[PDB]
Amino acid sequence: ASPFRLASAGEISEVQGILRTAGLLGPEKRIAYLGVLDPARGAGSEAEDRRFRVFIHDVSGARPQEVTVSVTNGTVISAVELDTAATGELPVLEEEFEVVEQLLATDERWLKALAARNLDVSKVRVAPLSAGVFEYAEERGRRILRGLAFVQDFPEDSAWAHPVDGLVAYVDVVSKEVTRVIDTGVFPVPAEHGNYTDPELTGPLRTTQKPISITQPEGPSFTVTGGNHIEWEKWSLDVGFDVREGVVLHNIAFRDGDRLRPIINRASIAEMVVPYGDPSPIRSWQNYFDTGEYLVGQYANSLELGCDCLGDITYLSPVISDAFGNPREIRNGICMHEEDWGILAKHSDLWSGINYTRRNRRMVISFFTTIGNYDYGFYWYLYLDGTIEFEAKATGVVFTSAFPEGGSDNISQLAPGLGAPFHQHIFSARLDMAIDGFTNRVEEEDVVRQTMGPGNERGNAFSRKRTVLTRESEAVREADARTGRTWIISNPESKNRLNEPVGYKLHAHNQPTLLADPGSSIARRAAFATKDLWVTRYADDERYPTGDFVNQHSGGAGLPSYIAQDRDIDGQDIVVWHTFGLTHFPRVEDWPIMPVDTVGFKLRPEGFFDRSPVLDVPAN
Amino acid sequence: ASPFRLASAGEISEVQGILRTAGLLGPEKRIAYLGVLDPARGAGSEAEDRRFRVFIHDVSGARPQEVTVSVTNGTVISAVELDTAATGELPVLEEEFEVVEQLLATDERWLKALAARNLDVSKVRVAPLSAGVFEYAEERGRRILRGLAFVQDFPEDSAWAHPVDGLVAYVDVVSKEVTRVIDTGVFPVPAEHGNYTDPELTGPLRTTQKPISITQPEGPSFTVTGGNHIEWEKWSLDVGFDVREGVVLHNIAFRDGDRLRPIINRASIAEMVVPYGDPSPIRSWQNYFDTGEYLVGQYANSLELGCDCLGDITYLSPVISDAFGNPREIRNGICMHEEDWGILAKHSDLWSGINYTRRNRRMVISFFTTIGNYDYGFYWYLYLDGTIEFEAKATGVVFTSAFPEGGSDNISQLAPGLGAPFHQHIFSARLDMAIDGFTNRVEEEDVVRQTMGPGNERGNAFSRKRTVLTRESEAVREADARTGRTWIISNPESKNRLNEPVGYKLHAHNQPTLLADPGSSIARRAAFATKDLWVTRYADDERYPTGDFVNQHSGGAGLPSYIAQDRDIDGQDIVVWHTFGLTHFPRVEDWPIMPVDTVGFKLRPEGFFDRSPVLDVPAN
Ligand SMILES: [Cu+2]
Ligand SMILES: [Cu+2]
Repeated sequence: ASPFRLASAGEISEVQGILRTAGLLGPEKRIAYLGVLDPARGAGSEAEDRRFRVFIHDVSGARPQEVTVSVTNGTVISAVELDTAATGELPVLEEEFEVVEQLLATDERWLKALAARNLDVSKVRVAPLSAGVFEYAEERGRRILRGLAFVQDFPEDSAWAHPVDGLVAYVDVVSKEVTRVIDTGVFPVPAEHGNYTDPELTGPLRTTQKPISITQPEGPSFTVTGGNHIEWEKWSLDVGFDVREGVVLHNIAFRDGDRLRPIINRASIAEMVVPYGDPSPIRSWQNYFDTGEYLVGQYANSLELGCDCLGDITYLSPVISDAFGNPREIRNGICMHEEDWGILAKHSDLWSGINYTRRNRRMVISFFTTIGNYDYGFYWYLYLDGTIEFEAKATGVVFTSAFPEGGSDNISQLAPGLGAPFHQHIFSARLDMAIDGFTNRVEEEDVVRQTMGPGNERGNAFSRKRTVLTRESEAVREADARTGRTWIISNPESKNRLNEPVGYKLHAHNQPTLLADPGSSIARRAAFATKDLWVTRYADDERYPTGDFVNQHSGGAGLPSYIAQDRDIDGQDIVVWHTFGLTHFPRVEDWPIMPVDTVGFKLRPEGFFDRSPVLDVPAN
Repeated sequence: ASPFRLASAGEISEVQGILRTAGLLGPEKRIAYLGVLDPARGAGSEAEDRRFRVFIHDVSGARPQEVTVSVTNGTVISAVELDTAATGELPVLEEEFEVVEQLLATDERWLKALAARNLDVSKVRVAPLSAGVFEYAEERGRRILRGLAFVQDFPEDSAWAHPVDGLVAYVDVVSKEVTRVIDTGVFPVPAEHGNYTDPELTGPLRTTQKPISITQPEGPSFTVTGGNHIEWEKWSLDVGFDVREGVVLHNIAFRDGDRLRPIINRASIAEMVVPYGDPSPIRSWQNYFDTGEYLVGQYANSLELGCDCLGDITYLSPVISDAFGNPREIRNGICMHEEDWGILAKHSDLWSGINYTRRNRRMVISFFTTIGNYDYGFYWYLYLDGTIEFEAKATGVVFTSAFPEGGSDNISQLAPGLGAPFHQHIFSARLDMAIDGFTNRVEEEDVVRQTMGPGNERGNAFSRKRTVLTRESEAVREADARTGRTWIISNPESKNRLNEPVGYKLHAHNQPTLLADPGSSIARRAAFATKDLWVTRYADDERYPTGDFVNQHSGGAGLPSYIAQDRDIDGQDIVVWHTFGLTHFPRVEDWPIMPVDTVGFKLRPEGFFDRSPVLDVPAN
């Protein structure tokens, strides 16, 4: 019944009928994206109208089309032919992951390049990599993919251990032809294998690890209704899933006494880019928008109990569309469970003689995706004390290259002759705020040091200052760890018992933002990544910080365009976009398969409640 | 057996006996500090020589003394009379905690101040607060404690809810004299109670929390030998305990193949200070060095199973000395256990068809202490991948004051008329490094952005630079989050298989450091807290960043003095001192009992291993 329920296989099937029927799904068509649109602002909109947005591709060459369909009425709301050169190409299709290798196979320039290196074409894997936008005017309006080669000695071999440097190719997936092949020279192909399941490399497996059993004899403390509505320790939300964004949280609210109080209307990772900092022409064009270009949701893994998610786990198997419009279920793609989180509050009082201790817990909603060599875990956490947190876990196999003789200032050595180009993993969390309602404002809070003198004779005083962001033109902020800079989202119309506007404080990890030169193509296409925080006025069509069609888009799209409307955000329906990421200088320890590293952010209540919201937790 | 074993009851009793025989522990004497000393560098000794250091206070007013005894040989190694006005007073005695209230109870000035506020003296508790060093000439050379009042309505009432602002008294705890009583005017004493166990405030307790059972069927994976020697998943270390520093980690090493490789010789929290930022004369002198002045270890709580420490826990019960030299055991004062830590590594490869997933775990060594209103948990973690991490958890009841009628720039309002002065909790981690041995050096590593142009035509390049700190004079460093600054400790004489010096990288949280004006008393007394990292050359007598005697001691000792020696630290036995802390602007959510907030740091291997050290970890 809920307008926020997950998409059912039946809804996907219907969309499919509409399209084909309207002559939109011919054998030359392929669904590049399909997802359900969220309900529109306003409760008066009684009786929901389930609508789905779709991006249609064409293997022949016909212009792609953005189509919106209504499943509640089985009709086509709109259908627009797209001029990709203007608004960007459609997301990469999984069925294209092989085309790059299959095309270069019959190309003489490539075969010549392989022959010179003595490499068997049957053993050469080619990664399907986003092209970006550079000095190649020919690529304008064309659907291109570049290819870097890796050698796979046998079917179970890890090709990443054998990168073929000094060589790169560009290909047109639609016209099925190789536009260019570049060979800057021969580099030795790293010989050592990186097969982490090979007893010769792993050595004798440990027998020292004793089991750790996590169980809930009485079942979980959270209830799941309507298929995806979660209720846990006063929290209330809907777990959604999009093929592009992945897990999306809707209507996060907290039951404070006798009232459900909203906090965040929608939270998601709206984009994630991996820019590389190797100036070599072979990879200098390398920037992967795992979310915008590849769609991380479609590659979500099926999580195995006891291996991926331990304890009492409640799963969700989201359904998505395949390239032809058929519904495909992602079995156990979302894990939901609660876990112990140490001490919550504790005090042994010297005067009252009372000794008090309480345990903390966190609700976990997660998924794990795979994009080529990378694997990312996306985790959302809800704590007893009202804290909301997001954590990304990066693992997988590092993208490799050859390690230059004489060293490198932009590549690190992992093994003999094997290198790993420096790069970053930058995320954008889109937080459609709703602190006690939609009337919100953001304030930048800095710690303020004070000078010794009148009114501060001992020079011990320190304070803080808050600056309201009133217009979008002044809502692009940078971090300042030195002054403990944070951002508070409050509701000027809703006050706590102390007559202070209720709010939530966003705590960033303050990691470095986009490092590329300001005039680079990536600085333009991933402008959101150059600043830590953006605040915009909510708009139904502003979904991603990079725009709807990221692939091969010239730039300036997304946030830079939105912010240009310079709209009022002081006590309005606003959205916070927080940029955060990891800057990776690969270590030897990252090879052959890297240990998880993490990054994220959290928001804690700031005068939201009238006192601690966990005084009613039992001693257990 | 091991020279790093915990002190035994017998050893403490022997120290007492030795001191008595030497005529240094008469009935007027009191032990303010007593701890075992670490063995001297190099096997300069044939057998073991357990030495203990003691600070002897004299209640009759005689000069205190610092003594070192060899319990092994039953001798006094050194004994020196202390001139406290010059080198500092001894740490506060637990037996002096009640003296402040008792003395003021019959003081005419104090009684008059209480009468003006219609407060019954029998219900007024007085907190025994360290005095620091300010403009009161008569305090120099005298053992002084300052007192702030809080009303307790009944035996089990939380006094912190009823602060008596506008009043402070100074007391000489030795001569039993009230030196000063300052009354700046009456303030309304907050009326609301802060009793978090009162049903009227907590409301009906939750019945929604289902149990989480954490057990280990075959017992833990770690072993304990020699009472405190731990061996877990290739890690090796000795867990010590000191009444001042609390838990101290000794000889942290990792078994890499057949060789036991040291990483850190000694790790501890060498100091922790709580500076307040309220310019009111009633609290502007407040700076609590919980470690240096109060000795946090002395107040470690006895941890209840399934409450403070969940799962299969192994406890250590350290023994310390009481005021008379008699051994006192802190039952179950240290918890040790291993806990699951999600995914360690994961990758689903598109070309090999191999799906790989491995889980992480961490060894936990912790204790929890209480000092007045505060309660802190100190946690050390050891991960499978080689990471070492420290985490401090701050909870308890916030220190209160009245909330001024017209608001305040240095105090937050928690309840009607109840305020909480701004303050910081700043820690100092002393890491006596030994990366693959004692020949170490520290480099400061910053990310380096590059300009678009020749050699970087696309402007995507980014690098990093490392600056070796060669002399102590150039080793006082500050954080730079924006540039991703970290510090690497390496061994220039020990290289990995790629011919690179092995090392570990310190990742700080980059929280604000000491905010006080540089000319303040606290800025000199806690000079260490003004900078994020300090590197010194090892010395037996350089143990605390604030020196041996912090109580009522001005500047003149500690890191600033040690650094003046400007010793060579480029490939020598060095010590890293990392400053990190929380800047607390109390929220309403922090009242009546505050939820845990955290801060810490970690060190990850950086080319220490020749490849991932967790390839030998089994499936489950
Ligand atoms: Cu990376
Ligand atoms: Cu605090």
